[PDB]
Amino acid sequence: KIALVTHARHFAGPAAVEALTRDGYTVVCHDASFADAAERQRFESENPGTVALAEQKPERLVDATLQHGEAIDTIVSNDYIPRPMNRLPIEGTSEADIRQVFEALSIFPILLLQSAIAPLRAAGGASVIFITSSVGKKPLAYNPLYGPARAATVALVESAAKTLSRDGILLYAIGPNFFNNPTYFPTSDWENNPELRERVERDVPLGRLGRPDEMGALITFLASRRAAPIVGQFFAFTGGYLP
Amino acid sequence: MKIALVTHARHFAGPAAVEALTRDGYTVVCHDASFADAAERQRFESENPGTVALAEQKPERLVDATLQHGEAIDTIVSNDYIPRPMNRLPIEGTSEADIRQVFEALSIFPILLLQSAIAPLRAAGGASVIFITSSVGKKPLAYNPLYGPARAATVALVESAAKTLSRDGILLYAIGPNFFNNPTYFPTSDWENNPELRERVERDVPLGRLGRPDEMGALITFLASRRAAPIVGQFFAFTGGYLP
Amino acid sequence: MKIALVTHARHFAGPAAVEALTRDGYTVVCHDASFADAAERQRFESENPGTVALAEQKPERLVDATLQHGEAIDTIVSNDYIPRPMNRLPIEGTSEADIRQVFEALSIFPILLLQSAIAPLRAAGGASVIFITSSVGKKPLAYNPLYGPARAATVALVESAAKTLSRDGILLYAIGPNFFNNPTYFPTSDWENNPELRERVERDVPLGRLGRPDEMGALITFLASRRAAPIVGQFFAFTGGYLP
Amino acid sequence: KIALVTHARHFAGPAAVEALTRDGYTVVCHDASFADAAERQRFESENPGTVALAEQKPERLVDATLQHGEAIDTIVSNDYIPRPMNRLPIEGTSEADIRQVFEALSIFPILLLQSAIAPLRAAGGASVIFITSSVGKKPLAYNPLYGPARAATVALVESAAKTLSRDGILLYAIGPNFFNNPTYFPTSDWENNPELRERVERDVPLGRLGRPDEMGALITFLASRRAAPIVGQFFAFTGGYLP
Ligand SMILES: [Cl-]
Ligand SMILES: [Cl-]
Ligand SMILES: [Cl-]
Ligand SMILES: [Cl-]
Repeated sequence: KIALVTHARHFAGPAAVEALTRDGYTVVCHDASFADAAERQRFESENPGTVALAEQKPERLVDATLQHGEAIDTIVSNDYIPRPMNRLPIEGTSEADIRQVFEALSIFPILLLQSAIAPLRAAGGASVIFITSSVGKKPLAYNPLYGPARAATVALVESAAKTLSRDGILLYAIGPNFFNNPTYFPTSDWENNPELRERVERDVPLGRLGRPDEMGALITFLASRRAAPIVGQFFAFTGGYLP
Repeated sequence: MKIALVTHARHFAGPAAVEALTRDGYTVVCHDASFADAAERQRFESENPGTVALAEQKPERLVDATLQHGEAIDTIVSNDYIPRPMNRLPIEGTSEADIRQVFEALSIFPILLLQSAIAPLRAAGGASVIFITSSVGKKPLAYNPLYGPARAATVALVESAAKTLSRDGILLYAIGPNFFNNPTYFPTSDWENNPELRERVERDVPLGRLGRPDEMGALITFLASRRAAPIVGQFFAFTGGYLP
Repeated sequence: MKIALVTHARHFAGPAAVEALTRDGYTVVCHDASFADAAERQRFESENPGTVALAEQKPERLVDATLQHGEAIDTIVSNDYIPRPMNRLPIEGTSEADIRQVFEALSIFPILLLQSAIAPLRAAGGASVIFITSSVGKKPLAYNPLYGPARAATVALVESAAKTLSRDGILLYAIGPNFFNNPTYFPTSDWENNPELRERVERDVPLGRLGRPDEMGALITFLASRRAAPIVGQFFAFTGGYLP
Repeated sequence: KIALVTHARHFAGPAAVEALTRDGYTVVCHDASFADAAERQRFESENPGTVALAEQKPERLVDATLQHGEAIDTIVSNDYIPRPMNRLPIEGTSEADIRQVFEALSIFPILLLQSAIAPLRAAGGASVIFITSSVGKKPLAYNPLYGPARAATVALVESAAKTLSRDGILLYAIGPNFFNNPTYFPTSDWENNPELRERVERDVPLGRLGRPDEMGALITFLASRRAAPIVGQFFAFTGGYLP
């Protein structure tokens, strides 16, 4: 029982790898740092039950993953852009940076998904879980480029599911905010930066950051297919900040 | 054992919830209109080992009646429904009494239930309150112009009340079913007997089939577990991809 | 004679509707609870040119009352409101009578009005029915957990009822205001007296200012013109960019 | 008053050009055919009052427009791709084609908007109206690439308006479907296709295509700024098919 998780060392990657492995999955992992063999060896040694791909092209991850087993049960498309690039404004941002936002958050997941459909269909189905953002559904003033690129991939889920669900290929979008994770809300920020707390207690009904095991629980629940009729929609993971 | 309260237990999502929570280790305390009769209460408790059939019919009294059977309520499934074909009542020609009954059953009844539940649920340190609504709580349909508004009010109640209740650990959710195999709207016999339903599902449901009772059950017990608490306060389509 | 019906004319979006509709050449027939007093009707009619102040108070009877003054209704502005601070009524501690009054004024009253209007508006070859709701009809607010649901029901009424009434030429719309300069929620007095309001608007309203009466009027008369019919059946935020 | 209308020969272009001209604007027009001088001359003589730009690059249209007047009052970002590219599926579609969908429908309007902010702000404000699609908000099975690109630009309007509205630069998105226009619903289609008239009868509450003058009325109403507080949102133009 196999899962592919992209950008494994960032965003929702750590929560997904830990939860899927604890659930009995062999978790095949992609990451930019894995072009270095030393990084692959360290990740695998330090993460029992994982395989660290060398492959870096989005349209080649799936075939690479199939080197390690006969079928993929779950793909976690864990796409991200580092801070502070997610807060790039419109004015003054370079064309290169505009393109890079869409490349990482919109084009990469599409090329991945495209490459997955035929093997996933042939194996009788699978789950594809796209990790997006709260701004995939609800805008924020300081994410005017990031937001559009995230909204594209949420729309991708909603449209693609209309055809892929009949093949047993079940697509979902998760939109986090105030989620304890190394990319946007690392534990070091929570404990050292008094500004984060104060706004969580004001803006987040739950009153705290979402925990890694709570993101893991959502991912393994979707991955179980036990509630497949919720296929094809966006889930806020924001502690009640959305809607 | 965890205590759950399920309203209208014989209808809509009731049977799926009562079965899933019972198999998940809960004592399921159940409300139903038919339980005004002591005999139906006995037969229900007989056919569903573990459950308790409440006599109380008023929404504001269900929580206290449930608390006669345990120390704290872990989960409330507010499984509101109105007898068919009232969900399809049009605007023209419908009596004032029917309009009011639509809002009474689908909007006022759950508000009075939730109102009565806040204080005891806060004192016990939280709970899950899951409202069974409808796909038309989020996306309108031509033939539900009164039922839709009433469902949308209760989805909005979830979205708004969760802004304050989540801090108490009282976690609210709405489920919006369609094409869900259930005794009210899509009984198994309709799937078995009517070729038009199969055709319509093939056309309109990406998943290609009705949602199963145990799939609704799995969503409800996943929510009741609180393991993914940060998804609190939103609406979940349960439609096989028909929504959005 | 080009006739508009505006409800609760003294409140909320009423004054803006009356003024812009009158400017645009409509005979504006107005309902308002104060008009049960004959002194108020005469006064309103002399402060407001060419307007007609209805004595009628029942929602189902406003259309027939209006059709005593002309042959057909071109536009209905269903300007439903409740007095502050009922919009901020919490769930806890609120009386059942108050809960019911919120739905009565904001959900039942527009339905009864709409139901009564379909047959005569259809006979006449169409019309516009514009519901003034609120931003919480689409986006929840922590302190509007009852007002919100009642408003969301009426937005859903527009969305669903439009699926059938649009073929009759009866075009339904919902406007959802916030930070709108009006005597009910954001009076020009409140702006000048509460620096915390001006600070909240600077922080949360992209426009940076309250919406003006003539801007609400411009939206109302544009919809009433039917010049852009294909936008029928949806919700329009009137919030200065606060929504979405 | 000066308006810029892009892709003026397609989609909502002819409706925009006619309505704004009739409302007293000099309408400066972009179009890919205007690289041909003979096409510019034909267009200008056939559309009195308009100016056909030779410029083709999205980030240069604003400066090209301001050679013809002191300030831009309205920009109509009339983005489109030739049909049936709107119906491209995920499987089989080339990477170049995936990229062109986003280029025309997402990147082009961003590069245009970016270039416009400073001159529009210096002139005291303006209106920027993005013509998107109904799939910018609600998914369709046959638009799994077009949908995401449209959804990005809808999200661009919603997010960028949070900051540009303060400058008096008012952004809107219009999302048409079943709109009588030369690209997706030409009148010849209505006459030729009984399936279309049947689908419109079943799915469109208005029971008819939206007229060009009705799109024009919406554009000129928005361009007037008379109802500025509705800034920053998506308007369905679908005869009630949405929501
Ligand atoms: Cl996050
Ligand atoms: Cl159902
Ligand atoms: Cl207001
Ligand atoms: Cl169109």
